[PDB]
Amino acid sequence: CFAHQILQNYFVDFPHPPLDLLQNIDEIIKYNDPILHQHLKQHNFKFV
Amino acid sequence: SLFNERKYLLLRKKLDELHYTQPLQIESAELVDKLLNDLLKTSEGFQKLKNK
Amino acid sequence: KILPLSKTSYNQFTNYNVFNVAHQETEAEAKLEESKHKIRQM
Amino acid sequence: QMQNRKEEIQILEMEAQAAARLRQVMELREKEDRQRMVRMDMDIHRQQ
Amino acid sequence: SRKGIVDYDLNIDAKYLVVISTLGEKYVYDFHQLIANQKKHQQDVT
Amino acid sequence: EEDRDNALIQQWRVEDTEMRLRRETLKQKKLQDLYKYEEENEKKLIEA
Amino acid sequence: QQMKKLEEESRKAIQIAENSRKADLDFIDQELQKKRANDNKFIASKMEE
Amino acid sequence: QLNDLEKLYEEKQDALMRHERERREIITYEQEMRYSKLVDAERQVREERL
Amino acid sequence: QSLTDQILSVEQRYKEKQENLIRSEQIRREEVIYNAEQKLSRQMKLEE
Repeated sequence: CFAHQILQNYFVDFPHPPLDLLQNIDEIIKYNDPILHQHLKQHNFKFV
Repeated sequence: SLFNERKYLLLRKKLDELHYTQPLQIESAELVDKLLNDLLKTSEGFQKLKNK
Repeated sequence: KILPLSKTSYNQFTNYNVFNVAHQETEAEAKLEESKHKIRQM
Repeated sequence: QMQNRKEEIQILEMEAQAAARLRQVMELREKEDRQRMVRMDMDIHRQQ
Repeated sequence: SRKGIVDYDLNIDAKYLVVISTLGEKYVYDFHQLIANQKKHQQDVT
Repeated sequence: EEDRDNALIQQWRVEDTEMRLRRETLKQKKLQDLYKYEEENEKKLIEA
Repeated sequence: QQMKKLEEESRKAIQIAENSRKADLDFIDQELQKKRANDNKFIASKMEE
Repeated sequence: QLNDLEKLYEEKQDALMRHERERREIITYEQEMRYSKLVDAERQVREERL
Repeated sequence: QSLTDQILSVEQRYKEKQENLIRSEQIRREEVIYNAEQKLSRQMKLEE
């Protein structure tokens, strides 16, 4: 049930992780105080 | 550069398949590759033009 | 909106890339047979 | 400016046509790389 | 050429030039020797 | 009315944009399906 | 007239690519089937007696 | 105005890499799987010993 | 509306770089693990 309601998009790719959510989370945080992204981008840190 | 060596294989092999000689080295393999890459498309584009 | 409630069925997680799944190795034999090799030597 | 509009509009609409195709182009270029990865993963299954 | 250059700089003692590949490899070499080597060899290629 | 006609530039110009964009978003829906159709066809060839 | 030929260009822009690329995989499928056939025939034959 | 000029090079080039990769896989595999089946050909010395 | 779609291209485009990071992590760790398994093969030296 958890997999269906929560983990519905935690696979997506494979063996690769759910890049879509690794991005969705990064869109949050960019919204929610973008200064982190200024730094993460500056030093090449990525979603995932 | 393993990802490159393994293309040089394929290139030399395609050249022999299509009966090209090749007493040469890997340097310029990409030259040769580009030449086939287009030759096998332009020769076609040209025949297709003729057909039309 | 997922709320996978069915008294008749359970849902497949239909985001599973069937193509690179269902194949870990286990092979107890991979190593126990070396024990057996030595046993044969014994 | 009807002449400058005539020119600007054709400049723009032509690009819009490029965008009109590029949306599909990206999907299949993505497919190629994602699938290229998938192949490599099945190769791992063969390595097992 | 499979490993091309991203950037470069010269030691003031110009005999050595260092060029850095796009993979971060620093090719450190005698610059004078290299000009003379490739210029003279490439001289007869035609 | 000349001024109406000038307004008609922009009014029909944007409808041109409007119908074009209706199609542009409809692309986006169709192209995500284009992607899977090709990815799925490959995934099975590999599987067989 | 462009906008219509340009829409028809999806076919002139070659949906055929799907077919050409598919053909390349139809080929890779048979070629990979031959090398796996080799692996299997050979591991299979070099045994048992 | 010319945004449909590029795209073609990338379609071409990406297809080329798509094909180089599939070809890279089969040649490498056809080559080594070939040496692998050869080893099996060598394994059937042993029937000779059998 | 074009920007929304431009955004989808940026989102969906950028994902490729993280897919590249993902394969970097995915391969590299498995590559190490199954270099560690080469000592299974050293333990085949055992049998020699």
